[PDB]
Amino acid sequence: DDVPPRIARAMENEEYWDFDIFELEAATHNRPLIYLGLKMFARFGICEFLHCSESTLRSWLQIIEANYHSSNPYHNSTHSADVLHATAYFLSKERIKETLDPIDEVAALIAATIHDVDHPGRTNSFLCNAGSELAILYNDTAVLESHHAALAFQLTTGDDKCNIFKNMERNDYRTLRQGIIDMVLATEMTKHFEHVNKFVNSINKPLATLEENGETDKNQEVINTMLRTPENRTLIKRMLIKCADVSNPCRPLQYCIEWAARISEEYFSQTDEEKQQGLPVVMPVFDRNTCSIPKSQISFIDYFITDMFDAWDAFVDLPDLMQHLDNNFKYWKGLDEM
Ligand SMILES: C[C@@H](c1cc(OCC(F)F)ccn1)n1cnc2c(N)nc(Cl)nc21
Ligand SMILES: [Mg+2]
Ligand SMILES: [Zn+2]
Repeated sequence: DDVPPRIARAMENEEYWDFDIFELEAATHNRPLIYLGLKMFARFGICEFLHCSESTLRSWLQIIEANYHSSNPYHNSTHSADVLHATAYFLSKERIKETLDPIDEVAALIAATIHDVDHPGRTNSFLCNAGSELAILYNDTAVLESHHAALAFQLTTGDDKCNIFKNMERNDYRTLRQGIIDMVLATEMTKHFEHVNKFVNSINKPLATLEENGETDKNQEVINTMLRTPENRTLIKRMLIKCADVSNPCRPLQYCIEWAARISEEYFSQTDEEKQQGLPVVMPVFDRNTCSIPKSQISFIDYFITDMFDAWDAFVDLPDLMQHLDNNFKYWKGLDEM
């Protein structure tokens, strides 16, 4: 409502995939998550669902955004706004709209918003090796992933001005809470192929068998019955949050390159401190004095992204992302020049 001009225009084409998140970031002065959050939450009707006022939502968006680190190149409020944008975009897709229910839409949007809150610009392994208080607290197991959700619920429920969950039913909140916790914990690296295997085997292969057999009215209910089961809806939520979290290789070229530099700069900054303090180098290839970012991005896309978005694309149909993925992959190849 009370929105300045440049920032209002910066959120013009926000249903579209080609959306300039950095123009929002620049216009908003490192506060894009509250501005993009209010519009997305209003579009998805989330406070109507949660029974909150706008004032509670504004206070909730500011306090969690405040706890994102400006110092971090990549892991800041603009990343989680970018992930919020990707999440909302996937929810808008026809497959996801008719598969998932209204409570999942709210879980995903909240989960995305908080998914890297108070990220220290460092990996879990670093925090275990460096002897961090979170590694002791979370027992070297999902250290950041547990911390993000835990802090996010510490900040939300601990103050009445921030508590967006206060006017809900107790049983509905527990269902929504478990949905958020599951999707925030689903973002960890170590369980990548665990979650991707499940998605191809549980959803795509059975769905391919159904389309292979035919496409009758009765067969359509069996496809709906299979996917809409609570077990498979969780599997889709995990694949959605994971794809949103690493959607930057599938962006318009200018955004892809910016995102690649930011995360590259983080990993170099960690590598400097690993060398400096006298720690074991968990990420040796990501050094500022030896890493080819164009080669690393090719390897990143090959090892994780391509198979993941292949499964996710088959399900949702994301031609623009795949068309952008191929274009960026060819650009990163093109920087050989000798
Ligand atoms: C956050 C970080 C990341 C993502 C990972 O993804 C593997 C799986 F989740 F897809 C694994 C480890 N770290 N990450 C996000 N975007 C990234 C990108 N373009 N390149 C790299 Cl080298 N790491 C990225
Ligand atoms: Mg994370
Ligand atoms: Zn993340």
